[PDB]
Amino acid sequence: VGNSSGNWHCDSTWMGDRVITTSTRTWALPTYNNHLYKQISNSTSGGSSNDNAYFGYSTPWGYFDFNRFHCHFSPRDWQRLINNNWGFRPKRLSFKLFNIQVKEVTQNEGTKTIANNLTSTIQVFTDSEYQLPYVLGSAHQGCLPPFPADVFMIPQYGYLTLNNGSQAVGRSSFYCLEYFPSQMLRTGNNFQFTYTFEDVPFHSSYAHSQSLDRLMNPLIDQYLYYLSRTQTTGGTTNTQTLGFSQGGPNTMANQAKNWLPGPCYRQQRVSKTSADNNNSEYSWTGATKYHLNGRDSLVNPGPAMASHKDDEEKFFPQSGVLIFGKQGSEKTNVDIEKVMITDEEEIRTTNPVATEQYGSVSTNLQRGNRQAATADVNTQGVLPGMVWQDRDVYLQGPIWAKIPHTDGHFHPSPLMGGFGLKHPPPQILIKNTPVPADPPTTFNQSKLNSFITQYSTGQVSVEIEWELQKENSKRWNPEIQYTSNYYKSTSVDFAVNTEGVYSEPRPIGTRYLTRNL
Amino acid sequence: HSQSLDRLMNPLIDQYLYYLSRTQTTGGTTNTQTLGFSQGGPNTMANQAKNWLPGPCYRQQRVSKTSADNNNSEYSWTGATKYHLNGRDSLVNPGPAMASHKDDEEKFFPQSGVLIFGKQGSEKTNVDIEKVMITDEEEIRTTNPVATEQYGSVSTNLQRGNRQAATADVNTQGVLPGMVWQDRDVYLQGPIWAKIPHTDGHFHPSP
Amino acid sequence: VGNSSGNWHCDSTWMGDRVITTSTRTWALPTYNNHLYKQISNSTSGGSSNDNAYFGYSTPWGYFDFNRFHCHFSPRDWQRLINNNWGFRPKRLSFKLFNIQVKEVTQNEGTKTIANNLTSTIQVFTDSEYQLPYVLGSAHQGCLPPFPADVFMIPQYGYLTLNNGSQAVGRSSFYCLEYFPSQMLRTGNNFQFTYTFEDVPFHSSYAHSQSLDRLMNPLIDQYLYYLSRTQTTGGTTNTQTLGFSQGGPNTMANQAKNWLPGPCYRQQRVSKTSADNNNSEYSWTGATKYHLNGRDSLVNPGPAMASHKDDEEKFFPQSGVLIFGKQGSEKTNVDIEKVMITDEEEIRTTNPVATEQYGSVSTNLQRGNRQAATADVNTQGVLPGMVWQDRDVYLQGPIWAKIPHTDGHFHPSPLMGGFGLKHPPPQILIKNTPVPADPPTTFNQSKLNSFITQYSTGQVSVEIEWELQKENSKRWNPEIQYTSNYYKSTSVDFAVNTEGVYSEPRPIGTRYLTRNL
Ligand SMILES: O=S(=O)(O)OC[C@H]1O[C@@](COS(=O)(=O)O)(O[C@H]2O[C@H](COS(=O)(=O)O)[C@@H](OS(=O)(=O)O)[C@H](OS(=O)(=O)O)[C@H]2OS(=O)(=O)O)[C@@H](OS(=O)(=O)O)[C@@H]1OS(=O)(=O)O
Ligand SMILES: O=S(=O)(O)OC[C@H]1O[C@@](COS(=O)(=O)O)(O[C@H]2O[C@H](COS(=O)(=O)O)[C@@H](OS(=O)(=O)O)[C@H](OS(=O)(=O)O)[C@H]2OS(=O)(=O)O)[C@@H](OS(=O)(=O)O)[C@@H]1OS(=O)(=O)O
Ligand SMILES: O=S(=O)(O)OC[C@H]1O[C@@](COS(=O)(=O)O)(O[C@H]2O[C@H](COS(=O)(=O)O)[C@@H](OS(=O)(=O)O)[C@H](OS(=O)(=O)O)[C@H]2OS(=O)(=O)O)[C@@H](OS(=O)(=O)O)[C@@H]1OS(=O)(=O)O
Ligand SMILES: [Mg+2]
Ligand SMILES: [Mg+2]
Ligand SMILES: [Mg+2]
Repeated sequence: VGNSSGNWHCDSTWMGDRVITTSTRTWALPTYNNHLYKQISNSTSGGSSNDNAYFGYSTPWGYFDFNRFHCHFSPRDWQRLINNNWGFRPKRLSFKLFNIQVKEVTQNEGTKTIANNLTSTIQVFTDSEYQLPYVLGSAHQGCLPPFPADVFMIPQYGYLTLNNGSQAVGRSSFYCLEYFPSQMLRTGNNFQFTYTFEDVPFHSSYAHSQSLDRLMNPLIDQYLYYLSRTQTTGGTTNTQTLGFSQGGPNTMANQAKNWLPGPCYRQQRVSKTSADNNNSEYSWTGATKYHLNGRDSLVNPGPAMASHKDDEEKFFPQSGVLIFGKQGSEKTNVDIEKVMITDEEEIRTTNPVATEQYGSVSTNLQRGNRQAATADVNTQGVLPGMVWQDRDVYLQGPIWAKIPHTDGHFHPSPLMGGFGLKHPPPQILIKNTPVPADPPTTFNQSKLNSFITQYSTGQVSVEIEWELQKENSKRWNPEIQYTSNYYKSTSVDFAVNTEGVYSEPRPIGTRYLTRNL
Repeated sequence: HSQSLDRLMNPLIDQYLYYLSRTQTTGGTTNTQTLGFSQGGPNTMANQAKNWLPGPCYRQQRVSKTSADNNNSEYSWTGATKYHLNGRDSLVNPGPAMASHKDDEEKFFPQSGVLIFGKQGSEKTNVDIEKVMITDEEEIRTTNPVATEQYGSVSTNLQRGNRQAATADVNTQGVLPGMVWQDRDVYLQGPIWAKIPHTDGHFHPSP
Repeated sequence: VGNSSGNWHCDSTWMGDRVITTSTRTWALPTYNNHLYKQISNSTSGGSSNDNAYFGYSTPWGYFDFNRFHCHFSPRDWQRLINNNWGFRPKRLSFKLFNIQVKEVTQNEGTKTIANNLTSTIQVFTDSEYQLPYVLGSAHQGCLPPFPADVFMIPQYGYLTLNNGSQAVGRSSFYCLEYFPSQMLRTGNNFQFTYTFEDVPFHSSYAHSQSLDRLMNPLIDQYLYYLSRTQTTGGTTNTQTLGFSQGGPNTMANQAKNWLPGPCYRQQRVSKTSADNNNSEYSWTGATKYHLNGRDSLVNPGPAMASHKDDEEKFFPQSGVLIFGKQGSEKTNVDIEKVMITDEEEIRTTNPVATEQYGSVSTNLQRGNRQAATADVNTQGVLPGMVWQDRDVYLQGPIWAKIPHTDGHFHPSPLMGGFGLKHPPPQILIKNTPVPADPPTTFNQSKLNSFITQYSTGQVSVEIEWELQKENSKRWNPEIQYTSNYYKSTSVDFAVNTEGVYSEPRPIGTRYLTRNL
């Protein structure tokens, strides 16, 4: 009461191989469902079939949504990191929330007054054992303000279990966090905790110099031969002969390679222009999707892929990449004018193009009587001899994810890009102390529903330590860097419009530094 | 498991991420080629964004426990799921890495997908379903798809303003990063452990 | 004020042979009778005769009602305990109440406002010497919320003494707790105390494998004989002969046994269906009851008994077992549709059936001239050679009871099932500090009646340590366990309906593990 909790510590630092940063901001915490649980299943769906089936509840508590970058780093520093280091990973993390302030609110005749009620308190905790359904990683909105000065509110919390559409199987668990320890905290009382990561391969934040098809010297040839002559073009009697050749400095396509492009999944090629697209609603039909327990659904935000080939800016995977609406986007049918679609013209070195075919294989077995068939191959699996690179980062997006604690997993690198962990940073959940309004003078068997509408605020602290690998390359020529366009514009990039409301001009990736393959 | 791949995300919220929910413009009879987009609708959670993916799969032949539900042809060795090796073509089970069936499909089960255990007192051949104890896999319908079921659907070529947008079906599949599953169960009325082939190339040598 | 009192500690743990659990919840404390005592006798009865006579008072104070299980344990854990251990008992207990908040309330023109009055305080204590009428054990309602998230109010307190109906004997004591020490506690000031149990036989939480009648081997016989031939069926002259036999593997009923079924009391057999019951109001008349000082009354919730015999689901003792209305039950005449009657088809091994006769004995003395009489025996007493098992637990019910400090007691095992103690955990009583409203400017001889309507809240902590005995049996076959039905239902069991209000689908017992008799 007569003392503050903690100063405002929010900056960045570059000690070299490490880079510590934190973000101090403020929030607000409103009551929910009037401190009451709920059962939210497809009974509240109103339309969908065994496709959008969901069976869960709504806890009166709330959680934190800071799993992004543009909310942890500033624009410039991001630039700083990107244009300088090849790879990075998170090392340490901390959390502090303090300077809490509870304010009850009376509503006498539409004339409401907001007073302060320090007598109240709050309860919050962390799920270390990961017994609660990990929610983040789903990249729900309502993240920490990608901006510092602006404050926000913490989103309520709700989860889902196994369900048979409008109903649920017995194997549908049920949870209630109020069955856990919670740092009961009153105003004046601060709160902090500590977390640490584990080893994870640094997100390869770099672009390659060569390609799989072109990693071999040109001046030489391959002492190895190949079938370059099925028939004999010795006239009109092109019989069945067997001519062979070697690594032609010109026939480098027919040459010999030792590696192979990563796995793939065929997507539907759409375009940024309108007239280039057919005239049929295939958004949910001609789309690439999978099937699960009848509950058929999309197979993205992604796959492990690259958007398109050279000079195909117009076309992009239908559901292959990410989509980020500029500041001020509604919930539906907004136009391309608002969003910032993610171009993947960067991985066209290792990963194929989803909108594109993948390969072509033998259909049966050619012979002197029956013709030689050549089948096409759009979809594929993985095999030894395949190498690729997962999705990029896009600070205007997720930062890390949650690995499903199961037995069978493979290269658990996220499909929304980022980092995966078998033991990820916990989930932070909070609620306002249930202040029972005026109780009946005489006894009653039932429970209390009456309360006092109240909420609180405070400062969110998060120290994220970081690891990095800087470019040590001898690339003689000036590689490419990322920089705000050096010309004169009306509203500076990442600047605050004359109304304080600022946005991001464009999305940003990492694969910039030309790292030799 | 308590949840599913498709439903591991909160419902109360949405995804600040958008997706292609409007190929054409239902603005009348002139449904041109437009580009409407949406976000993680608490209702459109199917079209929502997910980060993981169902384990690998292999299409099986869906049979049934009842008789009249099965066609009338001997496909036990023909319409069956099998592989090929040095001409020595053979079945591809007792199994694959899979789940038997979807919800309320007790009647149907993979033809050769799961295990079969005859109750005490079973001869060597043609015994009936009355004796054996077929293994129901209505448990992994959370991570692993259904062998008797299709797996996915992918783009066939490349739609365009003149040529229609094709959508090919995908029964068989391979593995990729972003896939997670769970091998077969135990069944104490069955094997306890196995033997890994001492070779060089092996992967998730789970039996 | 500038500090909270104690975190929210409420979970379960299984260290093995012990299991500690606690429940953190919140409550509310309203004033009562305006801080005034009362004399409640059959003067406020309005109807009843020397049958429902009561002479007591109403203290302005309140007490705690947490003597149940479903309010101390969660559903799953209960399952955990039951399906795993044969027997258990309580070992240690603690209590903490804090984060108090007093809120006065003004009422200006129907326009009331609830402010905070930290200046106030509260007074609460514990009765160790057991000088106050033990109230719990009577299983009054208003228990701790069998649920965690929901908060409640503490029930007022009132007791009763010896009375002659509408009046009371001089031997009718009088009590006033305000004549005891009370931890005067102001907000910000926490409160805690400590308690420990004493030795008590673990509630035999198990079902038997055999029966009294069938605990003997079948392959053999008994070298002992018995009277199996009164007359001689040697024709039409069935004289008086004396044939004898031994333990026939078929005549095992006539065989020899060494033990005997526990005591009994005849109940009225009713049924769950309607047409099976006669058409007469015997609810209070044809009922099993006792007599005391003219004050005739029922003889239950129970006796020491088993509900019914095999396949008699329809019939159950009229007043023999317990009754628990599902969530949302009024006070009277509700139907069977709401309650959850307790089936006792479990003790049909040791304890007879109350609705059933008990035995049959000789009436006089048969002889060659006078016929042999055989009287029936419905009611019984106890004798050496009798063994039984008291009532079950039913977590949707009481947890322990209070033994009457007297001289003559026997197998003080509760009739409402549970545990009995000669020195049970104390009773917790609280009240709000009497805040005398505006006193007259000039003097007055009389006392002050004017006050300020106010109340408070806080968190109830209760650490209950537990002892257990796990199944070590070599029962080759899979014994039976308790589990939620593995099918698909609309509303999951013990789940929160889509309105937060959750209930219990069915009652639960312990005698599950097949323990060899
Ligand atoms: O054994 S394989 O089926 O894999 O094929 C190699 C040999 O099979 C043939 C003929 O079959 S045989 O009975 O095994 O000797 O298969 C090819 O032709 C058969 C029928 O043809 S034939 O005219 O009698 O020779 C067709 O089918 S089937 O045998 O699988 O039922 C196949 O063709 S088709 O595309 O359906 O028209 C074809 O085999 S396959 O489908 O490609 O596997 C002979 O094939 S051949 O080389 O094309 O002539 C092979 O034997 S051969 O006599 O040495 O040619
Ligand atoms: O290069 S691709 O084959 O991958 O396709 C894109 C462009 O190829 C076309 C035409 O070919 S071109 O000679 O490369 O310019 O392919 C599409 O049409 C060709 C023949 O068509 S056309 O009427 O002359 O335009 C067909 O085959 S082939 O070129 O592969 O031999 C294909 O269609 S079909 O399904 O067999 O009928 C079709 O290509 S594909 O099979 O889908 O790959 C043009 O295609 S188009 O966009 O559909 O018109 C593309 O060039 S374009 O002139 O810009 O359209
Ligand atoms: O001593 S007992 O009463 O316990 O019984 C055994 C002997 O008593 C009798 C006769 O009584 S005596 O005066 O003690 O000798 O009792 C039985 O008969 C008497 C009267 O009967 S009798 O015809 O004169 O023999 C009845 O009553 S009473 O004596 O108790 O007043 C009893 O019967 S009844 O059910 O009321 O009809 C009956 O005795 S009891 O009630 O069963 O106890 C003789 O009884 S007998 O064996 O049935 O004949 C016994 O003496 S005996 O002469 O050896 O038979
Ligand atoms: Mg063939
Ligand atoms: Mg083609
Ligand atoms: Mg007599």
